[PDB]
Amino acid sequence: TAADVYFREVSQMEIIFECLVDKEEADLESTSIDSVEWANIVVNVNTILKDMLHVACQYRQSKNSLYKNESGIQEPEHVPWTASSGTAGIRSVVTRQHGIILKVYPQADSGLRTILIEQLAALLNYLLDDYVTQLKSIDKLANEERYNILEMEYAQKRSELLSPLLILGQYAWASNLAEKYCDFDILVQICEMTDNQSRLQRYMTLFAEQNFSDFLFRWYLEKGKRGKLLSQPSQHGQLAAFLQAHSWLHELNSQEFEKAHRTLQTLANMETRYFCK
Amino acid sequence: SINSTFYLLLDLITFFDEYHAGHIDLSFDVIERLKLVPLSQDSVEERVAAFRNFSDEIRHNLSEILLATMNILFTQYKRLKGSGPTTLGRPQRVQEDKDSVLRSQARALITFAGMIPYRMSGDTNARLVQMEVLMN
Amino acid sequence: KQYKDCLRLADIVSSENQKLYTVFSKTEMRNLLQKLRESSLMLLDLQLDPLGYEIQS
Amino acid sequence: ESHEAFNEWFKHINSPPQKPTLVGQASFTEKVAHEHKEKKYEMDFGIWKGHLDALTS
Repeated sequence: TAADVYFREVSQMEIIFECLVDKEEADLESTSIDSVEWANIVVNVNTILKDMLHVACQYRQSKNSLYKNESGIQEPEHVPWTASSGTAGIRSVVTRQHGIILKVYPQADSGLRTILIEQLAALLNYLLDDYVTQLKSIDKLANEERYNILEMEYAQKRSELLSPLLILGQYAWASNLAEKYCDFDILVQICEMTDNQSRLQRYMTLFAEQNFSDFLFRWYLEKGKRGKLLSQPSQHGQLAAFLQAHSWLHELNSQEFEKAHRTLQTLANMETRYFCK
Repeated sequence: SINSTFYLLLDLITFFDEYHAGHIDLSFDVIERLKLVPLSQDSVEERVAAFRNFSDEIRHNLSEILLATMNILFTQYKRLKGSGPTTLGRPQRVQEDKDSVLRSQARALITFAGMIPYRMSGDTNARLVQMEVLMN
Repeated sequence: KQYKDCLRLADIVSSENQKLYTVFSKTEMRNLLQKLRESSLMLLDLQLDPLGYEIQS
Repeated sequence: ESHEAFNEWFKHINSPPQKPTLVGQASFTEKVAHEHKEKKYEMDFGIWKGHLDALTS
């Protein structure tokens, strides 16, 4: 119907081509496994809103500043800088993205390859949202920090809501999501713990500064949650969980007899309730 | 029947010769080949069923076979523990795996000795359990 | 699965009435402490303390 | 007496009742025979466990 004025305001044609995927969705008749063609039209919109966010990102790699993203300038463009669009996190543009994620309701009833392409797609979109929050947080100055630390909790409770959503999804994408908001450890670390891949939690601590002082303090906070012997299923691995804990019972188990003696005596001294004990 | 019993008694004489000579690894290879006793928990029921088909001449020797086999396992376990850490180069995981295997073999022999419909001497059962307690 | 009574063997072996600690070799005493540690780990798997008392929450 | 009691206990602990296994294409008569074998096993296991606890004491 026109476009020159809907380009200065194209942001509005994304919050409404979502409300027209939902009123198309009301007539999608996707009650269970019957509907197919109608779960293909919800994906065709997901692809276009996605590659539109891909285009805003690569046009922020084609910078002109010789300080802001030197790559793409007089310096090698073989390594792009942060794939963020440096978007400021719009409260209607972000809401339509957290709306179309919760159209993860289709992956409940859908053929196996289709549920992966929309999952790689919703991963591709969320890795632009977490990138624009990261770029905006980086720009904050030291004073007014109270507003900066409250915006951090807001992004951290959304990387934490993008994670339960991908706790049912494929964890082959968790390695990528964890690197995309390049920390977000509490997801990847619980993915490495639900599986049999402590080759992954070793690979996670291998490529991380002071992973040792973190993994022990992450074990102790996760007392009875992660690092158990008994949650994992045969040999050395079961023994390792006991070792991680930093009482006299796990001390006898770890072969720390001198330590067990000190705590056993300390308990004996505080004991007043029962003579036999 | 008679012929199988005869060659099995000859192979058992070779087992006890290697055992009494102190050739612990050769005596272990012989008893593993003879399949008279279970060397895994999963083989216990199969060997208890097979025991019913042995002749009385073999059944009478079973107490000594179990004691000799348990002494072999206990001595291999002592060799594994007495090999102090001074060989810089054997991976510590391979040692823990071998300890776990010898304890599993020792448990299979006791489970077997308890399931057989043959009254072993009380001293035999006490020595088998004592050797396992010294391996735990 | 009487793991609490396994740990009471330490009190019996250390008792001055029978002086049982004098008849154990250094190797047997180490093996006893290892076996007691194994029973103490099984108490922790039962959500009890290392001595078989209820963990006061 | 302690060694005899231990040997009786050690014989009994190593002879647990066998849990009935259902073969994957059992006839209607074989399923009813399995339920009768399973009820028999629970009874035989209860008796075996009661005897084990007495021998343990």
